[PDB]
Amino acid sequence: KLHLRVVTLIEHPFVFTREVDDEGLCPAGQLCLDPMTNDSSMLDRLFSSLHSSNDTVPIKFKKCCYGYCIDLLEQLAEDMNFDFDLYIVGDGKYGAWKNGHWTGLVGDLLSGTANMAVTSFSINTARSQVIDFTSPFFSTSLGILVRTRGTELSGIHDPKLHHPSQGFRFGTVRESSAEDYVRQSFPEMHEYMRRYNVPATPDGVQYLKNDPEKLDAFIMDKALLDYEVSIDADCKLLTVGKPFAIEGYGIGLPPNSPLTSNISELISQYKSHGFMDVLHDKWY
Ligand SMILES: [Br-]
Ligand SMILES: [Cl-]
Ligand SMILES: [Cl-]
Ligand SMILES: [Cl-]
Repeated sequence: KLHLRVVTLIEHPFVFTREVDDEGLCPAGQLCLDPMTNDSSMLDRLFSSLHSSNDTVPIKFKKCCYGYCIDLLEQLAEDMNFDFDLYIVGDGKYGAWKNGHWTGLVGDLLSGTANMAVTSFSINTARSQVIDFTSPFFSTSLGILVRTRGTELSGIHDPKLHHPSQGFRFGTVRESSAEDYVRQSFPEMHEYMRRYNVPATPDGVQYLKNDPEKLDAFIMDKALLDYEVSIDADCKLLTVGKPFAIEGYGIGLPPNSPLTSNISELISQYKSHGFMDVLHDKWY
């Protein structure tokens, strides 16, 4: 029985968090930590405490994690016969190459702080050079969220994005695969966006959707934007334009991990036996 430390990132509907219940448990999820650290020794120490009868973990660090990726992770743990500790990535980022290192989930895999990363994690070329990805369990285009009767765009090649009018505000999530795509394909656009990019997907959605409006368009994974559109009560949001930058979501492991093939096998079986469809129906 292997024991894996798993890093995740809260992104609806793939992973959500809520507080633990009265008896310190998670009847409909998995106990996780939200410790704001990338120090492997601190995590060891915290999970050691969490498992003991002398649990002195600050409550501010304890959460219940639930969602599509947590259901996936539980099934993998049962089929591969491993148990796991689960924590939320300290910097809240998926990961990018910045100032000579990798940040976010990619960084924790490369430092050995996490054994595996499970969330809506995009497989792209740059990350593929440094970490392993399993077979994908989901696929998504990038998308562009706007208000109804608001900004209209043809897709990522719209001149409004490339020769922006004064005060036209559009951004993406910092240190995501969407930022890496814009940075590598449209350097001048990437520069323009810097002042408008946001730390996390919910921030971009809030800035576009809520008043006072802070963004005119928000670019991020279409699967995530479509979820927000589907729960839009006032039906005042939409996604626009042609597809672009289609990527799979995969589980991340260190390069050349011996676990990758076994997890890929299971993901492929889950897909071919309708489990992905069940998870999609459950969470979307
Ligand atoms: Br729960
Ligand atoms: Cl897929
Ligand atoms: Cl209307
Ligand atoms: Cl940030």
